[PDB]
Amino acid sequence: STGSATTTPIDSLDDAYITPVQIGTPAQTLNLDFDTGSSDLWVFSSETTASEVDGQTIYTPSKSTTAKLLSGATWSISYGDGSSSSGDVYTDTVSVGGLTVTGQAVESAKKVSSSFTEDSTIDGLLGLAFSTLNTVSPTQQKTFFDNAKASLDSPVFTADLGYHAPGTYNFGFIDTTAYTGSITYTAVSTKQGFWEWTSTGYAVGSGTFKSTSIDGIADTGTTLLYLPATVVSAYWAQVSGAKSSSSVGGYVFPCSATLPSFTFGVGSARIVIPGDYIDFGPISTGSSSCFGGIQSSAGIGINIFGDVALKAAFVVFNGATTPTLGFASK
Repeated sequence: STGSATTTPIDSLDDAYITPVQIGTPAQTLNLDFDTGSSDLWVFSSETTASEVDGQTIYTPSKSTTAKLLSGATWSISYGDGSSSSGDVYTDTVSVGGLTVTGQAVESAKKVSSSFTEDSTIDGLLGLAFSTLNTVSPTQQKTFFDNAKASLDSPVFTADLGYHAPGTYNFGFIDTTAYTGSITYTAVSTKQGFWEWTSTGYAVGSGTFKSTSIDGIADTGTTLLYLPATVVSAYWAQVSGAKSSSSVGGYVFPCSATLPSFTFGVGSARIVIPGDYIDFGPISTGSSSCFGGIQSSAGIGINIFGDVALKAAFVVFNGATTPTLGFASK
């Protein structure tokens, strides 16, 4: 089997991408944030505290003839941005882009943190990291991909995120028309539960490539590119007037600037992030200070190849017995 679904930016900045997901019978379609940095499929629901729902579409398990309470199971998750959610668990039929999994754990939120409530466009998350990170207790549950894998034509999914435009998540096949050149594959460590890999270096604009190992994670659920402070300083030094602002929370730059590209290495291959992808717009409405899309990871503990990086590439998440990642230009 295969599946293919379009993923759509939630706003004009590509802050996140939503993909329609069918849950239950008859189908209830929710728009979920596919997140290769986490491993829970959780949704706003009829159980979510009413004051914490503000415009999201909810899953109502009592209206699904295939829903079953997973007795005794609870979940609770905290994300790297400080947001969180928790609740109970149903199993139900879940379909993405024509690919159907029966008995998928659907984690129904009883509580969500304010950042979720305040984002009416995201109805939940669909985790695509390794199932070892799933938070369901006392019986850990498998991700959608883990449940689907054995049925897929090939045990892979691909992320093809658009810049200010829709893109595609495919399951079970590699669309050879969706990228240019060849796909360069690179080793993955699953020891932290992430799609963790090592970039071979970077360049700023037309500058020389610096060969240096940068360990990080491929994370579709993170907006920006978070890299070591040395790398980030080297990038922003090429933008007149750019500076790190403690009050804003990162590097800002004059909105009048033209940003240089940023290149990262994948083995001997190179992925070029155009400068425009690094512009996240005014820090507040009407400001002439703009927020940068490359930020320091120093306070995180891990480097994160988020959407800024991934949307410059066609990315293969190869879930074979020994997982690997592939990157191609497009």
